[PDB]
Parts: sequence; C-alpha cells; structure tokens
Amino acid sequence: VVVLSFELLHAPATVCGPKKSTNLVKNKCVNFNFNGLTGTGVLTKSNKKF
Amino acid sequence: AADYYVGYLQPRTFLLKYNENGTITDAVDCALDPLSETKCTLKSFTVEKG
Ligand SMILES: *[C@@H]1O[C@H](CO)[C@@H](O)[C@H](O)[C@H]1NC(C)=O
Repeated sequence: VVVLSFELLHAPATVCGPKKSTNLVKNKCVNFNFNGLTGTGVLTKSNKKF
Repeated sequence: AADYYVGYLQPRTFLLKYNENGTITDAVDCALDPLSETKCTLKSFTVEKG
C-alpha cells in the first residue's frame, strides 16, 4: 500500500508539471501560467520595490 | 556573565499597517484595551468623537 499527501494554493514550490517553458511578451492581451498562477491580462514592466 | 530576554507567544489579532514601499510601520493589538478594539472595528488609526 502506497499513500501520498498533497497541498495546493501555497507559496510557489517544486514538484511541478513537466510542461515546457516559453518566452515573454509585453503590452499584449495574452494568457499566462506563472508557476500555478493562472489568468489573462497585459504584462508590463513594474516599478514596485519588492 | 551575559544578558538575554525571553517572552512567549499567544494567539491574537493584529492590525498591521503597510507604507507606500511595502514595509510594516505600525500595528495595534485588538484585545489590549477598549480604545484598541474601536480602532480594529473602524479599521482606522484615527477615531472621531462619538
Ligand atoms: C520609498 O522608497 C523610495 C525609493 O527607494 C524613497 O525615495 C522613499 O523615501 C521611500 N519612502 C519611505 C521610506 O517612506
């Protein structure tokens, strides 16, 4: 018998999918899949001091 | 000899305040005195007469 525990919607961590990466496009209506975070919008250069 | 201080933690509710650069500047405990409970309900640091 094999058991396994999962956890979702947390800090971006490892143990993820095998999908290939792509490039970045800005100022264009596009879909994104940034390490689990999913949505659509327009990506632009920010200036927030993280 | 040396010197060191020790405290202990408890489950509480705080009202953290972020500045325009994303750094915590002030906080208010919500179970310290009657005045502090008013601030948490109003979600403001300034209370008008009433
Ligand atoms: C926020 O950061 C900018 C640039 O680092 C600085 O000019 C400004 O004074 C900061 N504001 C603060 C510390 O309240």
